[PDB]
Order: sequence, then C-alpha cells, then structure tokens
Amino acid sequence: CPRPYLVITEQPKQRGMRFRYECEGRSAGSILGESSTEASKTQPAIELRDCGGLREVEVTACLVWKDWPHRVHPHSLVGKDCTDGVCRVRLRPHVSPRHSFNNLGIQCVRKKEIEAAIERKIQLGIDPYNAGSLKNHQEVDMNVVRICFQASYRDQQGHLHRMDPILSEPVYDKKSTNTSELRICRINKESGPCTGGEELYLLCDKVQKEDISVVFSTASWEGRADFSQADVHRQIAIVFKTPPYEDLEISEPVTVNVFLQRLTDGVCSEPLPFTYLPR
Amino acid sequence: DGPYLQILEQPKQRGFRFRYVCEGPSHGGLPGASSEKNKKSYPQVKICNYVGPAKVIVQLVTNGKNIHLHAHSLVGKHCEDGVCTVTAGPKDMVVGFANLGILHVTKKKVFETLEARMTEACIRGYNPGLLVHSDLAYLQAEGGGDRQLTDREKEIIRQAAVQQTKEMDLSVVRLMFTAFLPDSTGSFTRRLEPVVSDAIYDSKAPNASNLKIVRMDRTAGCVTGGEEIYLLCDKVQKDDIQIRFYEEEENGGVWEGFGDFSPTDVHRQFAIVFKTPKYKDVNITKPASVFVQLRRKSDLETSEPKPFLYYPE
DNA sequence: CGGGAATTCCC
DNA sequence: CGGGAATTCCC
Repeated sequence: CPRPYLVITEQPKQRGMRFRYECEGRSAGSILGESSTEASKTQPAIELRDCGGLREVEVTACLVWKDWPHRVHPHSLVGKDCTDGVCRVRLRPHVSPRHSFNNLGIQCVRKKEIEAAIERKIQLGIDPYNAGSLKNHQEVDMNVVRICFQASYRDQQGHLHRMDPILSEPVYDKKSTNTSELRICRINKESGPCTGGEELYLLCDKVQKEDISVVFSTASWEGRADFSQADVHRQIAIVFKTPPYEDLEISEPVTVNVFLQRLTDGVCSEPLPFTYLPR
Repeated sequence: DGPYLQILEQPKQRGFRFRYVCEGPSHGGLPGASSEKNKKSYPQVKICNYVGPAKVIVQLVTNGKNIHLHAHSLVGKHCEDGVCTVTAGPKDMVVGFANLGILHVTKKKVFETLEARMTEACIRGYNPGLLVHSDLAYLQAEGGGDRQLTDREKEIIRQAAVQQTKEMDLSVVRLMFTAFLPDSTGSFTRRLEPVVSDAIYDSKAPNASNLKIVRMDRTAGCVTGGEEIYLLCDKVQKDDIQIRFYEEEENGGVWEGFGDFSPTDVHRQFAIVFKTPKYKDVNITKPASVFVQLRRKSDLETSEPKPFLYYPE
C-alpha cells in the first residue's frame, strides 16, 4: 500500500555555510547542496512521491535541533516565502521536483537570545515535533542546526493530511571554528627529502591548537607529522617537522599529498601536493 | 618654586589590557615603565616642596590636544567612580599606585557615562571650564555644593557630552594626578596644579599593541632578494605594517630595506608571506649580518630586531 | 590577576 | 560576501 511522502533528493551542504546575525540582514551566500563544487552550484532539494491525485501540496522548511530531542531550533531559516523559521512553498505536482530552495539562509540568534525566541516560537505555534513546558533550554548548539521538511494537503473536504516529517543532513556553521571545513592556504615548501625532520610552515584557516593534525598520504598510507600545540600560532599557522615515508630508499620521488585533519570528528581539508625525495 | 606635584615613574604605556566591564576588573595591575621581570615598579608620584600630610588622587583624562574626562574608569582598592584617592605625606612625600585597573566602557555606553561624569563635576572646583565646557568655570567650587543647576547649562554639558563622545578614542588614555594639601581645619582643599601622565595604549587595540616577530621561517636569504619567507607574528594590520631589514654601516650611514607583500600576503593578521629585498651590496661574497623588524607606519612602533643573514650567489 | 579564543557587531 | 574590530567568555 503506497502513501504520499517527500524525500530530500539533495541535502544542504553539510559544511561551509556561515550563519548570520539579525544585525546583518541577508547576504549573497545562501545554503548549497551536498554536491555543488564551484563549477556546478547546486541547491538543497526535495521531491514528493506518489502524490498524483493531490491538486496541491505544501512544504515547510524549518530548522530544528539535531539530536533525539528535536525541539524547534532557536535560529531561523531566512529567505524567500519564509517569515520566521519556516520557508513555505505551496505545490502542485505536474512538476513536483520541489525547486530546491534557492536563496535559503540561516540567521543565527545570540546565546542569550535563545530562551525567548525558541519560546516565542512555540508561542507562535511552530514546532515540528513538540517539545514541552517546564524548561526548554539546556545545552544548545548554535553551530549545528538541521532542516526539517514537512508536507500537507486537503482532500475532497478540507480535512488536511500531514505526511510524516523528514530530517536533513546536519548543517554546521563556518565560524564555529571546531565545526568548519579545514583548509590549507599556503605551505612553506613542497620539495623536501624523505627522511623527515624537515621544518615546514603551514598557513591554514581557523583551527584549534588542541585538536589539529596534518597527515601525509600515499598508497593507503597515512603518516602524521609530529608537532606540539606550542607550534600552532594563533590557529592560523601550524609549524611542523616532516615525518618519514613508509621505509623507502628509492631514488624516484612520489606524490605524498598532505592535509589537515581534525581529531574530533576526523573531517579534513582537501589534500595539498607535496612529494618526497631520496636520502 | 613652591609646593608642586611631579611624576616619578610614568605608567608603562604599551602592553596592558583595558579589561571590559563584562570581563570583571579583577584581571591585573597597570605598571610603570620599569616594572621588570623580577622587580615590579608601579606608577608613582611625589609632592615636592611640602612635607605635611596630603591627599593625591588620580583619574583618566583623554589623550590629545584637549584634556577632558575619559569614559573609561580606574579600578582598585582606594578607587571608586574611576578615580583613585590615595593619601600620603605624613613624613614621606612619595606615593605609588599598585593594582591599578583600567575599565573600558562599551563604545555604546560612553555618552551616558560622560554626561553623568561632566554634570556631577559641574558642582565643584577644578572641574568646570577645564573639563566640560571652558565657557563655564562659574562653578570652580562655591560654598556647600550647589544643586543640579538649571536648564540651558544642564543642556550645555549634554551638548558637550556629545561633541566629546564623538571624538573620544577608547584605545588610549592618560592618568591625571592631582594633589590636595590641607588648608586649615586640617581638611584638604589646597589643590595643587595637576599633572598628566604619558599615553597608555590598550594592548587590545589592533592599532597599538606590542610588535613581536615570533619565530619566522628563514633566518637568512640570498643577497639577490626575491626570497619568499614565512613570518609568524602577533596581531598586525596588513595596511599599516612593514618588515624593515637594516644595517648600521660604520658611521657612514644606516642601510634599510623592506620586504614585499600585498595586504593579501598577510594571513589573518598573524602571518605574512613576503619576498626579501636586495641587500646593500650584491657582488659581495662575505655573508651579511643584518636585522629585521616589524614596524607600524602609523606610530613607528618597532618590534625586537631578529638577526638575519644575507648570503651571496 | 593574563592571555587565548569564542561570540557579535561592523564595514 | 569575507576580514576585522568590538565585546565576551572561558581556562
């Protein structure tokens, strides 16, 4: 027995999106799709399944927490057809691809701002899963929210139906440092021997001195260079000693791309070309 | 030639944090240019040509051509309302100011603080035309402390509390010492001519902190310049910083060269990737003993010189 | 009792 | 927008 439902045919870029404060209004950088990549910019989309016979559906994108207690999240999705944390778009299949939410944007609140907003939210009747009344605030992440899509329709007689809620892949803030995509701007030099112990400077983007590592890669190889937290200068320049390569004496050098990797969630930069040499 | 105040040890000037209100004043104590490693030295002044007991107070005045009240506030033991009142003079006429803290009002809550400061001052002496508006003075202390005063004037300070907030620079301040001698009845009412200290720059101000060349890449480069070097350093403003290499040739002059880099080659204010400049003499073979130092085009403040070596081709 | 770094506000 | 100044918070 088939029942209408919607699905996320494209999650929102899990990382790279910067949240904005009320005091900044909108911006030219909206939420992207998992795919994307500067050449083919994609937008987070959904689709309605087995919805024929439904003259028109209505979907409502609205951030919610992230884990088990999926209470309405303080921040709010700003953009087209929105108003409060809830971008709405009426729909009639005979298309049904659900656009993909184009300019969609997140507008973060302030660590103090919470309680109110989140409270003024349910007060306003916005809660995809319903929280409660006794204390709706504890440890809230202002750096990771999650889009929750919903859909509903009437039938013959007004009585509307609500097709089960759909969560999205967790979205992280680009400024929350610990939760941003790591990257390596420059790098001291790309030559260097194969032995190791070669001091190599590395100008990277924002990263915490107590949770950052750099690993040189190869054939299923993963050697990580050593360096103490006292080497990481103001989270923007990691300085390290070059590690050794899988015991080799070969005269023909090889590509051993390196990259930043977070000890917290393993996430990591986009590799950077560096090759060893002989003894 | 008569009784007069005098600063003995001026405040440090650079390298002290104007801890914000929300930070909680309990953070440190403003030192004097000397307070060294294992030998502290605070800001102290001495009353001269007078050996009886006294009262020496201190407050924060703006920096620059004009001398008005600053919105920031001093904090400490014998302090209150941004004005520390130490006594001193029974037999010893020197007094120091230990654990002095410098508030730091938010650029927003300035005015209110000023207006409140000015007005409250429009009831006593030394604080009249010298402070608020040089068009009053009609105050300079009456006899009992006149009340809040009437409008117009109550609007003259407000109008001044405005023109001033606008031109107040919260990243710098000067301490103002004012000694009061005892005029009969033992009371302290003989107010000696005040003295202003040197400027004190907030180390949290990107435009005026200490410069430091924390470990850089290469400690030497070819005399052919064009040497791209990675430099790690303390906060800088790409647009106003420079890397000055230099040599003091034997009483014949003073050589100096500057590295190359676009305000883009400065990484998030702490790193600068530059290209070394051509030395003074290139055809030479003997290595060159030179010095490099970050420098602010604005204030000409300069970091510690780190030895650099120029090697020929 | 200092200093680093995270959060906000601004250009 | 992304870089930095302004203000906080946290160890």
